[PDB]
Amino acid sequence: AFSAPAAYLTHQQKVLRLYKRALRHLESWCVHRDKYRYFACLMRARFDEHKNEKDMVKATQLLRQAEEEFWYGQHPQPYIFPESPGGTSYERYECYKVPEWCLDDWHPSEKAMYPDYFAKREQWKRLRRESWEREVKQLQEETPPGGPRTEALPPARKEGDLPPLWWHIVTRPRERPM
Amino acid sequence: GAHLARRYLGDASKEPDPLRMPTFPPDYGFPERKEREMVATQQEMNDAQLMLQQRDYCAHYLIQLLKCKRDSFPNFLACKHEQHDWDYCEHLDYVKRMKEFERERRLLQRKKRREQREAEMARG
Amino acid sequence: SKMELPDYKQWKIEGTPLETVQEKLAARGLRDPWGRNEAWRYSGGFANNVSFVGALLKGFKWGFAAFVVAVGAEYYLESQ
Amino acid sequence: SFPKYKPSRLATLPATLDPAEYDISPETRKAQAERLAIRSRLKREYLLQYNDPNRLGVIEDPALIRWTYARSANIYPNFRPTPKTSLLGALFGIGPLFFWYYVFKTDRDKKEKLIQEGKLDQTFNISY
Amino acid sequence: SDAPPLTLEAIKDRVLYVLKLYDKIDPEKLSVNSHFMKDLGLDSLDQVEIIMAMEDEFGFEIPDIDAEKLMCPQEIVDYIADKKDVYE
Amino acid sequence: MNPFASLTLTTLTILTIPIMMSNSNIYKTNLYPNYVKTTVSYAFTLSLVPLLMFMH
Amino acid sequence: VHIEPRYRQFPQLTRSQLIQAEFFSATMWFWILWRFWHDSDAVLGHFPYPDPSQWTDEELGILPDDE
Amino acid sequence: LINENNPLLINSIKRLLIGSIFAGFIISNNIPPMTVPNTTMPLYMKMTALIVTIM
Amino acid sequence: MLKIIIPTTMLLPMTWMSKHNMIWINATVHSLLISLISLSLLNQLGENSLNFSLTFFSDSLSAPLLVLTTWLLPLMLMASQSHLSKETTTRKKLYITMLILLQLFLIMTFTATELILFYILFEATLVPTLIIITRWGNQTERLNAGLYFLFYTLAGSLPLLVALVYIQNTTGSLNFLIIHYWSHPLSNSWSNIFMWLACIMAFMVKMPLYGLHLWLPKAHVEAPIAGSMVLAAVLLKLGGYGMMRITTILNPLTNYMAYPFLMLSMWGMIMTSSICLRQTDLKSLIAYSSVSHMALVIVAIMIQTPWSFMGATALMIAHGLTSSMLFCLANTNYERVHSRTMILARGLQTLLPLMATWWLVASLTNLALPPSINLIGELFIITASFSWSNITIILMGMNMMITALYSLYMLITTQRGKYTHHINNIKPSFTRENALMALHILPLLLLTLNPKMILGPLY
Amino acid sequence: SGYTPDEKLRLQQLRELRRRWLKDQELSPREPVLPPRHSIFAVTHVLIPVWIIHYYLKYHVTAKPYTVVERKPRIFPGDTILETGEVIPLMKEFPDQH
Ligand SMILES: CCCCCCCCCCCCCCCCC[C@@H](O)O[C@H](CO[C@H](O)CCCCCCCCCCCCCCC)COP(=O)(O)OCC[N+](C)(C)C
Ligand SMILES: CCCCCCCC/C=C\CCCCCCCC(=O)O[C@H](COC(=O)CCCCCCC/C=C/CCCCCCCC)COP(=O)(O)OCCN
Ligand SMILES: CCCCCCCCCCCC(=O)SCCNC(=O)CCNC(=O)[C@H](O)C(C)(C)COP(=O)(O)O
Repeated sequence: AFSAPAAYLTHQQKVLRLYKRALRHLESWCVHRDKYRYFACLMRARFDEHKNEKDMVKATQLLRQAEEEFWYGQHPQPYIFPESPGGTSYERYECYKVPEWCLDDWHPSEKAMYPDYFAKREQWKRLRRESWEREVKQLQEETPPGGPRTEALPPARKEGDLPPLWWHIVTRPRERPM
Repeated sequence: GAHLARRYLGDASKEPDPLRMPTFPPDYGFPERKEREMVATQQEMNDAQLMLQQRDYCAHYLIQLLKCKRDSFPNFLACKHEQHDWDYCEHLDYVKRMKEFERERRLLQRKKRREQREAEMARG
Repeated sequence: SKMELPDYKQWKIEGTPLETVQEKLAARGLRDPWGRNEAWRYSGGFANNVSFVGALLKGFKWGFAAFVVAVGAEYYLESQ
Repeated sequence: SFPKYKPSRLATLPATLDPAEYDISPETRKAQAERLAIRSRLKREYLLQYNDPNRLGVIEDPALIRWTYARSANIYPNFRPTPKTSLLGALFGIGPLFFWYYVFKTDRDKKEKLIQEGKLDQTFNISY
Repeated sequence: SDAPPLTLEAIKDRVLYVLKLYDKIDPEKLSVNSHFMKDLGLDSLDQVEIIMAMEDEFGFEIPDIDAEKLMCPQEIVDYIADKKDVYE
Repeated sequence: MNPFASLTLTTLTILTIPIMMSNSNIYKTNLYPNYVKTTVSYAFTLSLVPLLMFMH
Repeated sequence: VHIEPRYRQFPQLTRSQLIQAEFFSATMWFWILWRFWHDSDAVLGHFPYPDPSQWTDEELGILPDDE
Repeated sequence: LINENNPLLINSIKRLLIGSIFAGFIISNNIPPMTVPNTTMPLYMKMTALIVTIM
Repeated sequence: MLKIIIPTTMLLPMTWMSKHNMIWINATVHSLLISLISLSLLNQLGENSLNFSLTFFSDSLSAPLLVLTTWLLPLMLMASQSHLSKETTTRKKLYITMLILLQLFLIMTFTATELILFYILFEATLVPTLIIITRWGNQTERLNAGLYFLFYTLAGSLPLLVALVYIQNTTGSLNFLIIHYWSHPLSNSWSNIFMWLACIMAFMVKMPLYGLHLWLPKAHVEAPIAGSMVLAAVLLKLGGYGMMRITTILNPLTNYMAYPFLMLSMWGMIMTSSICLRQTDLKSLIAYSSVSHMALVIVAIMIQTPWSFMGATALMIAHGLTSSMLFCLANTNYERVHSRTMILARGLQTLLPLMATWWLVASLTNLALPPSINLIGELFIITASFSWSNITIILMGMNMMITALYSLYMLITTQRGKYTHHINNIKPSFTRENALMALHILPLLLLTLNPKMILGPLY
Repeated sequence: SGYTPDEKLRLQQLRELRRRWLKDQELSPREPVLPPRHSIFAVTHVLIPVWIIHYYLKYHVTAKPYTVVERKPRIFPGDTILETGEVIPLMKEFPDQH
């Protein structure tokens, strides 16, 4: 979720994703670790059997038949990590994530507590203000006239420069905000 | 279960219907039947506030059991003899109903048999 | 807090079903390169475990001893 | 070799079972690159205003405006009375009304003819 | 209370522990900055298994696009620290 | 008056007291959950008495 | 109480938790044994089931097929 | 991270554990009889619940 | 009754002689005091009405309506003074004058003894409303909305006038007491059928009845906040009050002429309630819930039973309060993000915790949670409808299920989920908005303890 | 395959910035700068409520008829009434089948 996507996935990416998905579902079917190790080694052997096939039509046909095999043989209730998109704790803490701009609306009595925190916040705000034009300039110069082909962003190439469009990535609330 | 199998799979006309029963008079074979006795009066049962389903020929033992439970309240393990007596009376009532079921079954298997045997001597 | 990881050289698949997996995979011309990583699930206090019926009778012995002593006491005390 | 999975409206065909992702022309790759370019320019245009320190307010989204306008105010100017439109309007708007009128009138006629002949058992019916 | 405040050194220790428990890679040769392909001569299929092992170790799922890139233990440690908001 | 009615009504009535204190300076304190748990335990103990009356 | 994570070892246990668990399992088993010893009829019944075939035809008022 | 040595957890579970053992016998023997019991059963029909549970 | 009218009339010179920065304070204080005086009309008799004079009388049906009308003016002034800040002094005074004139017309409308005077005031309420909508609405559609508001109403009420002066030419009077005492049955003839239609369609358009309800989603949506508050809370109830008043002359003709309207109401309840499920505009969703709620009042008035009349009165009052609160709640978000799209601003419970509580309580009263008077009125109407025909329970039951669905949906879309990232101008709630919500919700809950005060003359 | 050098460099700078921000989210020792009986519970939460309810039921609720209705007490053979002193006759000479 941090890397920019590409226009497509190559054959190698597709077969690797199939390998990982099939291994995860196999682990869902084989609850115990020794049985999982056995059948996962068998799965790896089955994948290695055609590791160096050079006929792209044949490789594509084999990958397609593998997909058809997986869809029929998938676990209807696969194991999901608790914070993964299908898990039981996927977006549980989103109600606690509060954007930092809300701090600007605190009453001065609220800001009277935490003086050091708000002095540091003022320094951060000044830093964000002072480097915006350089970041915009960098983006315009680097990008092609038609527009940007991909969502990849450039790093800071000078010394006193920050990477363009950094504020919202850096000031993410937290993963356990409260 | 057997009685269900013999009715639903065998000949149902050989066995009693639980809904339409009894179909024979209470004196069809018995020479002298004494009317079933009841101990608890209507007023006693009413005063006791027993359930309508509970007001069965076994009601006096249930009344005694309720009185014993109320009299020895903190000791909820004192009404064993009374509960035993009431359960025995209900067991006797149930075996009486089983006896009625068996009597109806054998009367019904005798009746059609005797008529078909009377028809058996009427072929010629 | 203030604790570090046990040595990684102690995790041997020896004596565990991971050995059986290794032999079955060797009889097929393959190897299992992740077995030792699972070894800790069979090593320490996890080495042995109870069966279903033994779990069901978790406190049967002590309760039975108390039951028999109570019956023995009351049966002879009831002969007043 | 295996029982085949067939898609439906509410259970669609998966990507990994779609033969389009397995018969790729150079034109298909060009189209995918174009789609990525369109998405990328939109992302950059959004992030430039999003990260702007000076900006205070709500970033206006033309796609949302188009969606709401199409769902409400663009519908009548693009309506034509056609046999399909006329039939659907007449059925869906008139048919339920006479269906319910028939049902309720039949039920109430039965009830009134029962009241008339004194066979309903309206005892204890003080409140209405 | 809940899980302790996991630190950077702990992440590195666990990553190297899991790697040293892999039969394909020898313990003495492995280094924090070692590339999984140039340094260890490991195939793409082999790399996927390392990522899955890291998921099982730390109990969270790394997306495939993110996962393919990780070729050094330091890269894995940095990714995990970024996800869990670990700053020491 | 026999205590049956009074006790049955008070059992339910005292459960509402911690709700009336939801705007007091106990609801902003970390002792509020224990306060609610104690109220429910006292309500259970009070409700045990009408049950005894019925069993009697 | 303060027990620390152990990283691939059996967790640290206390004396109170084990003796409490064993005590309550033993209590449950003693209760079952006591109640079965005193209230067997709750499971094995108290009265026998009469066999209808053992009832004579005179017990139920049956004529010998000729009247 | 396994740790169950919190007094709140232990006490809360233990209070319901005692109920799960003794509440049936305590309550059944203090309520008045509100029905007619089934004192007469075939043996195979008395033990059916245990038999099917064990199966 | 002049002890309420004359103080209301004095709000005009008081507003025009006030300082540039004191108009809101003076108007709010004195309209609140007028509400306090209006509370005395709730002391009603059990047998006949409070006949103040030959011109004005008060009944158990019009007294709660009067109290709600007077109570709504301070809330409208509180809700209006935020978006009219940059306005000039004279235009602020003109807006307040429009509101005061509207209140005066409504107060006289609810208490007029004679049906022609009632008609004249009930039609006079159009001018201030139209001026408010078409002068202070925010968008270009507000003009069209005004036309829809103007001509739907008049096309209904112009026949009514022709009927009324017809009736006085045959019975001799239009006084409501005389009309009720000297009542006679309506024969079954074509002339009587069209007289029945002329006496009913004017009120049906005001409710509005499903089929002639198009003007409402335009007028309520395009109006300013006080305009929509008064349109939903009081102006819709004019049709219910007029139908309840005029039904006496209609019998026994109503038994068969009510069937098309009962079918339209019992089906349009489902139609508009389901329309609320797919509505991208929040204010439009709130507007459609009003049509769904007033279909029930139409059914209750058409079936003509004491339980139905009690239920219709209770539901009219409860809907007035709840719909006004919902319109204010939506306006709070609109004045932040300047868009009425429901999915534009999400996750607001995180950023505005107490306004979320207000939203929850308003949604709970909208779906008629017991023992709220919304539920009392709804359940009384449902019981009377069940008596009218048992099959009605199916339609009534279905409506209840749908109403809860779009209410909580409205709650889940705007309050739960995650807040949109780009918006950063969501300021904390003002005391004015919080008090405006509280003054809507507290009387609603308080009316649960004394429901006989809102159950009408049939209690 | 793997990070491009610009990707890795950007990730490194963003990581340093994020770690500095997360460090800055920490509080100072003084940071929360605030501005300037044995059995009491059982009487304010039990005794007081039961006093009001008992007073309410005894002197107000029972002033109206049929407000508190109790199930008639069960009477058994052999019971003695506290009102009339009547004695209920016993239960009719049991069959004594024992
Ligand atoms: C979308 C929202 C619009 C508002 C909805 C308003 C609904 C108005 C409907 C009026 C209700 C009934 C009107 C008249 C009653 C009966 C009408 C007729 O259908 O019934 C028969 C009437 O007989 C014939 O059918 C004559 C009517 C046929 C000609 C009228 C055309 C109706 C078609 C529908 C037009 C759409 C109405 C809305 C216009 C915009 C009854 O049989 P009959 O025993 O003989 O007559 C008895 C009546 N008497 C006593 C007065 C003599
Ligand atoms: C927003 C849309 C609302 C539409 C409302 C319009 C419908 C109003 C109903 C009809 C209005 C005219 C009725 C006239 C007033 C009644 C008074 C009366 O009783 O006069 C009748 C006469 O009634 C009429 O003449 C009315 C006939 C119709 C004339 C105008 C036609 C209007 C269209 C008719 C159908 C539309 C009504 C329903 C439409 C609903 C809205 C869509 C009998 O009097 P006499 O002549 O003295 O008879 C006794 C001695 N001979
Ligand atoms: C419960 C699970 C359900 C069952 C799932 C069924 C799945 C089918 C089983 C058998 C799998 C296949 O057919 S295998 C797919 C058929 N075709 C090929 O394999 C083409 C050749 N592949 C290459 O050349 C790549 O290099 C690559 C091999 C990816 C390595 O790449 P690296 O080394 O550079 O990472």
